[PDB]
Parts: sequence; structure tokens; C-alpha cells
Amino acid sequence: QPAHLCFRSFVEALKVDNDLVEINTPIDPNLEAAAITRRVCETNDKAPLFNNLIGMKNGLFRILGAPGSLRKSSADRYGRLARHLALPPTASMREILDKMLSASDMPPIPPTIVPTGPCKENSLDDSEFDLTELPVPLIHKSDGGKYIQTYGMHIVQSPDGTWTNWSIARAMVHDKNHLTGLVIPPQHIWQIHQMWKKEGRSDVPWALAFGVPPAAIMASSMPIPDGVTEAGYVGAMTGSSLELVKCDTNDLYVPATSEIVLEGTLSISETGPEGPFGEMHGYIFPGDTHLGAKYKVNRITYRNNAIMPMSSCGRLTDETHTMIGSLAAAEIRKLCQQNDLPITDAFAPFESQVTWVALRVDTEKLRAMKTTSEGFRKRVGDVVFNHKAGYTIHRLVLVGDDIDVYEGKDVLWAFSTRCRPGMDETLFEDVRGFPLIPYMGHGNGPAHRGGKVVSDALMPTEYTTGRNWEAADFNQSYPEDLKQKVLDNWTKMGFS
Amino acid sequence: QPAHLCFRSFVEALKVDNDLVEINTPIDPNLEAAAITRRVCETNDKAPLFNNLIGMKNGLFRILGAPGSLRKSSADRYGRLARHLALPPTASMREILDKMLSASDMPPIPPTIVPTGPCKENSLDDSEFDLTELPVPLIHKSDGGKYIQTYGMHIVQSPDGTWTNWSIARAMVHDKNHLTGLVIPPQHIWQIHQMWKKEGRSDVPWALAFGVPPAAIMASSMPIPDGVTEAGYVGAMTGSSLELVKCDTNDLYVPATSEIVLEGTLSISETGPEGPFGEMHGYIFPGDTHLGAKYKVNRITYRNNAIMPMSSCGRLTDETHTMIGSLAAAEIRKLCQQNDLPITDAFAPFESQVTWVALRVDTEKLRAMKTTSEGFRKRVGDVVFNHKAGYTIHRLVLVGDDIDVYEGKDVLWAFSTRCRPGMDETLFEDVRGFPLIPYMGHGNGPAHRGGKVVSDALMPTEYTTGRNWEAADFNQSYPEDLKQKVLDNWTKMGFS
Ligand SMILES: Cc1cc2c3c(c1C)C(C)(C)CC=[N+]3c1c([nH]c(=O)[nH]c1=O)N2C[C@H](O)[C@H](O)[C@H](O)COP(=O)(O)O
Ligand SMILES: Cc1cc2c3c(c1C)C(C)(C)CC=[N+]3c1c([nH]c(=O)[nH]c1=O)N2C[C@H](O)[C@H](O)[C@H](O)COP(=O)(O)O
Ligand SMILES: C=Cc1ccc(O)c(OC)c1
Ligand SMILES: C=Cc1ccc(O)c(OC)c1
Ligand SMILES: C=Cc1ccc(O)c(OC)c1
Ligand SMILES: C=Cc1ccc(O)c(OC)c1
Ligand SMILES: [K+]
Ligand SMILES: [K+]
Ligand SMILES: [K+]
Ligand SMILES: [K+]
Ligand SMILES: [Mn+2]
Ligand SMILES: [Mn+2]
Repeated sequence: QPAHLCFRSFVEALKVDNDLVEINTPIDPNLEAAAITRRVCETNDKAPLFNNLIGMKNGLFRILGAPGSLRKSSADRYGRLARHLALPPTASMREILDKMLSASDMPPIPPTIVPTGPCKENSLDDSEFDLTELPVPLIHKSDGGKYIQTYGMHIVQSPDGTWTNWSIARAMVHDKNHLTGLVIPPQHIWQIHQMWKKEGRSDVPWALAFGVPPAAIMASSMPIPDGVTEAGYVGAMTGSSLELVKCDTNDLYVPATSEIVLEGTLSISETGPEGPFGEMHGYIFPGDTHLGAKYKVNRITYRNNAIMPMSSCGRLTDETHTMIGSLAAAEIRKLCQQNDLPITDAFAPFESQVTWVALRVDTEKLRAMKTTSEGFRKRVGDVVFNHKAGYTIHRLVLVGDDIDVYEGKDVLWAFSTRCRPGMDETLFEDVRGFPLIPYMGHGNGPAHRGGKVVSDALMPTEYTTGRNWEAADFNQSYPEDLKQKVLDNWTKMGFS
Repeated sequence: QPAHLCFRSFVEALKVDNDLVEINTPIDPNLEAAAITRRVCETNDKAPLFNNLIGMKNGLFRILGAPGSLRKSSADRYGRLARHLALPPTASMREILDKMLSASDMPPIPPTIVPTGPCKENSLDDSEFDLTELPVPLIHKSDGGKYIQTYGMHIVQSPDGTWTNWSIARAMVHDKNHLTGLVIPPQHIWQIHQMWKKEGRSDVPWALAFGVPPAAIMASSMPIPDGVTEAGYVGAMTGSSLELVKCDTNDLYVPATSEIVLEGTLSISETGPEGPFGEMHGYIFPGDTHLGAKYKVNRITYRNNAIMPMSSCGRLTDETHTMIGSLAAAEIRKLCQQNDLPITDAFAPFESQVTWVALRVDTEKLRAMKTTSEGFRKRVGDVVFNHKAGYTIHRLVLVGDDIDVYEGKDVLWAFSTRCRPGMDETLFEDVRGFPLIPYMGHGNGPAHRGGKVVSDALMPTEYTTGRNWEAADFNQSYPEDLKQKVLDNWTKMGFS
């Protein structure tokens, strides 16, 4: 099966790409696997495949770290993400994001039910497994539990059956047959959970599938609209109907080639201790445990020689930057355009810890609007900060056509030089805030409200008559013929 | 003579360091010299020495570009600056800045008058030179003149004789015997000029010396206090009295080994067209010419085979970043400490286009102050933004002890994650602003007032009981023995 449709094939692809290190000697899931993966992510090294994990038994499990992290070279920097999507390994971020958005103006392609698949090769009933006995990793030394779930897909369905959501939300082992995790607004797992809670009759049927089709884990990480079934979006994106098999103990459907599947329920009444966890912004607050959602596991099914993907998240650069930030930016770009805003491109700079999004403006269209900075900033911020796709983002930076938003150096240059602090900014205190940013949940103000800003790095004439400067750089401050002469004589003269 | 005391020896040092490219074929001062230098600065390449400049005659002049720019390797990144100061080429920014501050608690060492020096080897009187005939460079294609003065030292003295100031301020050729340039508040050349204007009796005696002792051009670029004669500060810093010779046509004193010396007057009454110029923030606004100060040149003296240093300034990284920003940061650090603020380190991130300064706080001392963010931010901003050393800086970022302010990635991480927009910031609208930043002089508000901010990236407990997190990074999230094992097995396992 193709790499984008089958996680086991994706691992093969990374090998072929010389983007995998297989470690066949014993590695401890207590910190060691995650420490190696952390170093990989901080250095953009090859993805680690831990084939000999201390405590692996009943055939559960090997670990792949850094599945969505960056490669060292500029030419294939985003190659691991490209391999989730059937794209060439040299694909740009713009091409990746365009692929992820493509299904938003296509009919869904619903999944196809098949009678079995690799994920049924082995099973353990509720007398046979113990989650505390599996080689679940301790990812950061101060974590409040062993985080089994960092790169699987939670599957829940609305009570009426009309929306089945696929998403990534963290979860850790509670005891032999339960997990605790985050289920928080405005996320779709929360929205669905609230539907079940209001009905009040039963716990939520649930499954958690690890090592799903790579195209599916990408949509799982993206804030596509409310009420949209990810399976149909991924079908449209890939041009093919995804093959799903029914769970054994409930009527949910999981990808046929899933590495590992947990079946059970998400409680509408029970909670348990969850966290702390070393998170996307680069921090852990030791001891900050709070009550989280509680999951009961009834059954495990899995492939022969199952592989568990793992994100060792924190400081730059890992899946929480490359996927959470970029995919939110993509959805924001679309949102803006659908609201008649002249936004061509959006990206969450990694340098901002993916807390900013830079919005590139078609300034010809802006000029025709005959507006001002104050008005335009307010409009943009009301659209984005009142929408779920804006949830994680606390600063929007508006830039004109000369800036490549996918280049952090250029966004930083424009922000620092074109946006006057205070005057060229609008603060938003009555919007939903993202509590995981330290200055929110551990800060001086309300954890869940405010702390957002639109920073206008458009210069005045960009609203009126057009750009009135040239950059003082090699590109813009010298005529073409001179530039080319310099380049052509560069190494002759003695330069590198 | 040592490299730090003699510009001709400094050029030799760069050669020996394999940090110089000598170009002996003809190079045009109309854009070509500056284009090559621009590319050098954008790539951190070796400094260019143009030995065969089209239009060089009466022995005037060769050009050295990029005298204070960065080298490619991390180990000697600041080596060119180190060579201005007798420091090892691996010197850190902290050691450079400490050397530049060292004279601030030493007695001055006044200069020594000597009867002649290399700068007297040749002369041209006012019937023999024509500034329009010299190979003065056109540095950026849209510049409003040929900027002769980008790395020389203006020398002016108070009417009472008690303060002689050395500083860099730009100037361009007006006609055969005049320059125009910037003379603006709160700069010391302006302060002195105002003294002469109030006396109202004569033009200001002036000299402009190019290719001065490297230690002298560094102090020329630093905002040491009002009323302090740079020659005595540089004497103290270097531990030696600088050797000066009297001008021929006035009673000012210039470094004995100066490459080129202009003698004349700065008018107290006349102005002429000046600019535009491709400036430190990365911009030129074509056509933005304004009236500037006017200089009359009466005499030129110069060394055999004179070399003119040139800054081809603009986008990162050149002398306007490495020297203006870092040296202002140094002076700010001292200022803060002298005002009883618990600041250990300061640096202007290059990523901010040197418009920010990050201030590292001794948080043990902060805790003893039993204060709050609001109070502390106001205190810091009142001290810095009301002082000349703060003039160029529009954002101060307060960070705790874990952050290395000389590492832009780390400052950006702390700013983005620890400072809540609005709430954790104090805006300053009634302070002097820096008009050359585009969002000031070409922005939406007053060019000369306001637009400043203190951004507090201290977390709440840093004021009270101490840091309450660990980073989610390899360094902080894993025990020492594990880290060392990982490192020791890194290349064995198959990583880079
Ligand atoms: C890629 C990715 C996405 C994480 C994530 C991680 C990764 C690796 C982790 C597992 C390492 C740690 C935590 N994360 C959470 C998370 N969203 C959330 O609500 N809680 C989480 O705990 N997300 C983001 C969530 O997937 C996106 O916001 C989706 O838009 C959610 O899908 P939905 O729109 O269908 O709700
Ligand atoms: C290194 C450096 C410093 C420039 C500078 C440049 C460089 C290369 C240029 C030449 C390429 C272009 C312009 N610059 C000006 C300038 N200060 C100023 O008032 N006007 C200028 O035009 N400075 C900064 C000025 O040197 C510092 O602010 C000093 O503190 C001034 O000395 P003072 O404190 O004695 O006034
Ligand atoms: C290396 C790329 C690549 C792409 C898709 C595949 O299915 C694959 O299988 C080994 C490899
Ligand atoms: C906890 C992580 C996290 C990540 C992204 C989200 O959109 C989110 O919404 C509650 C939560
Ligand atoms: C290479 C360093 C260096 C340092 C000081 C000198 O005077 C010098 O003369 C050639 C060279
Ligand atoms: C024009 C440049 C410039 C650079 C630094 C300064 O402190 C300054 O004060 C007026 C001016
Ligand atoms: K999703
Ligand atoms: K602006
Ligand atoms: K000075
Ligand atoms: K703060
Ligand atoms: Mn969804
Ligand atoms: Mn001075």
C-alpha cells in the first residue's frame, strides 16, 4: 500500500529516503527513547526506529520517534511531511498546505468498509492486557504519567451518527485499563463529548488508533470545520476512499492498517489526575496535575510487530510546531479569504514558538478597499480570533507582498521595522485564549481569555498609493546587470 | 604599530587572519564596490580590499569594505571586532562589550601630541582637490549622493575647549569643497554644534579622519557619557595614550596614523540637500531628500596609498548592527546598574534589526525588591528611554537568568512565551523616538516621539519565590547520566 495510506509503508519510505536510524539494541522507554528523539528534533536528524524496546512483550511494541519533524537540508526540509501526502520530498510548505486545504472545495469521498485488515492480526481482551505493563514511554523527566498517546487518532462520533471526528489529543496511562487526557474546548473531541453528556445516557463509544494512514494523522491535526468527518476529507484529498474495519467491541470504524487500536469508552462522569506534560511551547511546570477526562480500555488489537509513533515534544522543532502551527495557519488563510479579506498566504513562524501567524496581504486589493490600519486590523482580528482555527494563535502579523511568510527572518524583519508598538496594534481581551502558553495559564491574567493582538506591519502607503521604498539589500539596491556580474565573478575574486 | 592602534596594521591583521580578499583589478566606486561589500555582509564572507578603484588619483584612494562585519564560523564570529581591541579572535560578545565598558571606571589617559605622522605624507590645498573628482562610492542605487563618510570619525570641540568629541555620523559630497550630513539630537556632534550656534560668532572648527585607530572608531560608535572626551576613554581602555598630530588649518588634533584627513568647518548657518541613504534598518525611501548640516573642506592630508573604510549598510549584518546596536546595549547595561537595577547583561538582537534590547535580570536580586511587573517595567523604561543611550531602542525585553541574551533564538523564545501582549507590557509615548525606523519617520505617528515599549518576559514566580518550570528540551528534561550516555552513543547508533 502507498506510504500516505499505510503507516508501515511510511516507515519503509523513511528508510529508503535515508531518513531513518534503526536501533536494534535494547532502549529504555523510561526517558531514553524520548531523550534520543528530543535530540533528533533539536538537530533535525533522521527519525529513530526503536526495534528493541525494554518491556516489549505480547508483541507490543516498537516505537518510531519524530514522525513529522524536520530534515537537515533546506532542499528537503519538509520531506517527512511530504511523505504523509504522496508529495515529492522537495515540496514547499505552500504546496503542503495547499494539499491539506484542497479537500475544502471538493465533495467528501466516504470511507469503504472492509471485513478485516492488519490491525486484526492480534488481540488482547480485558483479562489479557495491562496498560501499566506495556513499554509506554516516560517522555520528559517531570511528566505526571507515561504518555502512550502522542501521535494516535482519537475516534468519536456524535450521538446522532452524522459526524465522526478524528483528532490528536494527549493521553497518559492511569491504571491497567484506563487513560486520562485532555478534552478541552473548543476542540471537536470536547464538542462531541458535550453532546453525549447532555444526552446523559451513556459513556462515549471511543477508539484510539496508533500508526494510522499518514494522510489521516495530518487531517487529525488540522482544524477543519465543525461537523466535517475527517475520513471523507482525507478521502477527497487523496482521491481515494479510505478502507476501515469495524471495532470488535463497538460500532466505530478504524483504519484497516492501524498499528495498534484501543477500543473502549470516554466517560461522561469520571475524571482522573492528568499531567503535567512537557508541551509545545517548550515548558513543563512540575507538579501541575489537574483532573482530566478518563477513558476505559476494553480491548487492544494490533499488527504483528506493531510500531507506536511518538512525539517527544517541547522546544523547536517537532510535530507540535510543524503540524499544529502550520495546519492552523492553513485553515486561517482559507477563513480569511472566505471572509473577503485579501490574504494570499499564512504561516506560524517557528521562531514565535508557533504563537504568531504572519498573514501576507494582496496590497492591490487592499488599496481598492480604501480603508485604514485601525479598521483593517480590527476586521482581521474579529474574523480570526473569534474562530476555532485561531485558538492557538495570540499574535497576527499583517505583512505586504514583498514578504515571504514562510521565511521567519523576513517576518521578523517586517514586524520589527514596520509595526509601531501600540499605535499599529489592536489588543483583543474578549476572545478565547490558549491556556497552554505559559504567559496565559501560568501568567498574570485570566488563563482562558484575552492576551491577543493584531500587529500591522503594513506601511502607510500600502493602503493608499503603493510601496514607497526599496530594500537596502543586494537584491533591491543594485541593478540586475551589476548583480549578475558580481555573482559571476564571486569565486574568481576569492569569495565563497 | 599594533592593529588596534593603527588602521594600516589592522588591514594586515585581517590578511593574516585569512579574513581579507584583495581585489587588484579595476572596480567601479559607482555601485560595484558597495554591491560586492553588501554581498559580503549578507553572507558573512571575508572583508574586501579594493586596491584598484576606477577614478583613484592624486593617490586617493583604495577602499576596505565590511570592516566591522561578521565572520562565517561560530568560533570566531566576532573576530573582526576583536581585532579592533587587541582581543583574541574567539572573543565573545560579552568580552567585547566588557572591554568597551572597562574605561568607564578608570581615570582617562589623555592623548600625546607628536609633531608628525603618516597622515601628513601627502596634502592637497583648496586649489588642488575636488571632492567630486575623487572615487567616492555610490553605495545604494537610490542614494541621494556619494557617501564619502560611512566609517570615519568626526572631531569637534566645545567652544570652551573642555570636551572634544569623536563620533560617526554619515555625510555625502555636496560639491567640490563641501559635504552635507546628519547632525541631529541627541547626538554629541549636535550638542556641540548647538553650543557654537548659541555663541553665534563662527562656524565650528572640524576635522573628519578616515582609517583611524580601530579602538578609536569603536568608541566613536558608542554612546559614552555627555562631556567625556573619547580620546581619553580610548586611552584608558587600551592602557596607552593615543598619539595625535595637529591639523594644518585649525587647532584640532587627529590620530597620527589616520589614512585620510579632511580639515574645515561645520556651518552654524548653512544647510544643503542630504539623503536619502540606505540605512541600518534595511530601507531606502527614494526621493526623500531633506536639508542637512553643511561642512566646508579646506584641506586634505593623507597617507601614501591611503585606504578609505566603507560600510555598505542595510539588511543584516553590518557595522550598523554589530556596532551601533551592541555598543548601545553595553551602555544601557551600565546605565541600568548605575540606577540600582538588577541587570547582568544586555544585547540588541540582530533579528530585531537592533531595535530591541534584551535585559537579563538577576532574579535573586529582583525577588529581594518585593516588587511587581507593572512597577519594575515602568522603572526600567523611565531610566532607559529618558537617556541618550536608549535613543535607538524601541523595545526592551526583560528576561530571567536562564536566558542568554546574546542568543537571539533564546530571546525570541522567551518573548513569545513569557510576555502576554498588552498586560505584560508598558507603552511609552512621551519619550524621544528614533525617526530612522520606518514605522517612526515613515509611519502613522509622530516621527520623533513615542512608539516605545517595555515587554516583561519574566514569569510571575520570578518576582516572588523563584522559577517554577523546567524547559522541555534535551538539556533540562533528562538526567545528566542519560544525556551523557546519549551523546556518547550518538554516532555509534547512526546519527550525525
Ligand atoms: C500534532 C499534535 C496535535 C496536538 C497535540 C500533539 C500533537 C503531536 C501532542 C499529543 C504531542 C500533544 C498534545 N496535542 C493536543 C492537541 N490538541 C488538543 O486538544 N489537546 C492535545 O493535547 N493537538 C492539536 C489538535 O490535534 C488540533 O488542534 C486539531 O485541530 C484537533 O482536531 P479537531 O479540529 O478535529 O478538534
Ligand atoms: C557605526 C556607525 C554608527 C552610526 C552610523 C553609521 C555607522 C557605520 C553609518 C555611517 C553607516 C551611517 C550612519 N550612522 C550615524 C550614526 N549616528 C548618527 O547620528 N548619524 C549617523 O548618520 N551612527 C551612530 C553614532 O555613531 C552613535 O550613536 C554614537 O553613539 C555617536 O557618538 P556620540 O555618542 O559621541 O554622539
Ligand atoms: C521513498 C518514497 C516512498 C514513497 C512511497 C512509498 O510507498 C514508498 O515505499 C517504500 C517509498
Ligand atoms: C493541549 C494542546 C492543544 C493544542 C492545540 C489546541 O487547539 C488545543 O485546543 C484546546 C489544545
Ligand atoms: C592577526 C592578528 C594580528 C594582531 C595584531 C597585529 O598588529 C597584527 O599585525 C599583522 C596581526
Ligand atoms: C542616523 C543614524 C543614527 C544612528 C544612531 C543614532 O543614535 C542616531 O541619533 C540621532 C542616528
Ligand atoms: K482534525
Ligand atoms: K504599520
Ligand atoms: K562616541
Ligand atoms: K510576563
Ligand atoms: Mn474535526
Ligand atoms: Mn561622545
